[PDB]
Amino acid sequence: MASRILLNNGAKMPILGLGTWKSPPGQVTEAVKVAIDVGYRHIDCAHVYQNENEVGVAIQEKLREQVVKREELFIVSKLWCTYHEKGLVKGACQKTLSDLKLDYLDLYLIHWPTGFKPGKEFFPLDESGNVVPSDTNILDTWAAMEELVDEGLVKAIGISNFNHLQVEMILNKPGLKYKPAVNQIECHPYLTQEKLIQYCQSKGIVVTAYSPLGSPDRPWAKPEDPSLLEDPRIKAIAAKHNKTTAQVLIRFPMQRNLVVIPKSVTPERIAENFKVFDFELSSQDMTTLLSYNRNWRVSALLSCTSHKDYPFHEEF
Ligand SMILES: NC(=O)c1ccc[n+]([C@@H]2O[C@H](COP(=O)([O-])OP(=O)(O)OC[C@H]3O[C@@H](n4cnc5c(N)ncnc54)[C@H](OP(=O)(O)O)[C@@H]3O)[C@@H](O)[C@H]2O)c1
Repeated sequence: MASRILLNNGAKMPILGLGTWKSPPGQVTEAVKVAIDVGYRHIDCAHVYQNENEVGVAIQEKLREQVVKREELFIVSKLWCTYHEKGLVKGACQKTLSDLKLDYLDLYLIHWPTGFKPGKEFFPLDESGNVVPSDTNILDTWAAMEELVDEGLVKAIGISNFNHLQVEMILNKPGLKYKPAVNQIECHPYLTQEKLIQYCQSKGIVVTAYSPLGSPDRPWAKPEDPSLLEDPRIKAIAAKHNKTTAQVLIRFPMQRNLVVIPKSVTPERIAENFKVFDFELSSQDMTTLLSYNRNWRVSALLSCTSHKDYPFHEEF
């Protein structure tokens, strides 16, 4: 198991990163410091997580302590939906760079394919509860992202929550300058993503698996929802390998040549989640975990099902 994967920009990306969505501002600085101490070299961030300043403080402390050099870190962030207008993309990136206290990002993603009306509200809604769209499209927003690479603000650009038709639109864009490096998508045993992974990997696009533990802290969880960490079938596979259910869920995508970004703010779990290079799931284990697929998404952007660019009407 190589600890990094080669991107189509020539850079290497660590296959394990720390997620930061729902990491409260007062706890994320310690989380990132512990992660870097433990050995994490990849942090997944976003403007919309409202904690990038605190992530920046942690990275800076570790650079000053000389625990790591900047070139050893792989820092990812994402353009929020209210900044898809071509003229707003650079300013949004630079706000992220300022909060993170960085000269550049290793990777900058279009967070969702759906552009929203600009403003301070992250989700500008109509009276029916549906998001108010912006007059934007995927290709124009991509062109603006490419300019960030040209000016050296980011080393790579990619996408998140794009379906294969949306990826294909970018790959076929007239005058394309940079292919997406990464498509970051929800992926775990209940949403195995076989067709989209096959597609992306066939095009040389690296897939990052988000919510690998099933996002048990998501604010909208309902009692009827299935729970990966509580699934006795996955607990049994963990028992067999003398590992935790979380460790099995992290190793699973690694063996599919995916990058994976489990989130924690608990120091003990941050350390536990990194101890996944000392075992291997069997061929049968992988087939078994894949068989648990039930097309179940924790992250379905339900306020946007009538948006022109809603990604999840398509099969994949
Ligand atoms: N591109 C996108 O649209 C998108 C969408 C969703 C997520 N993401 C990214 O992917 C990351 C991961 O997804 P996620 O945050 O939804 O959820 P996740 O990583 O699947 O699960 C996080 C939850 O699991 C708990 N946990 C972590 N390690 C554990 C362990 N070893 N044992 C027991 N519980 C454990 C955490 O608790 P504590 O933190 O309290 O320890 C938290 O409640 C995000 O943080 C974000 O960076 C991106």
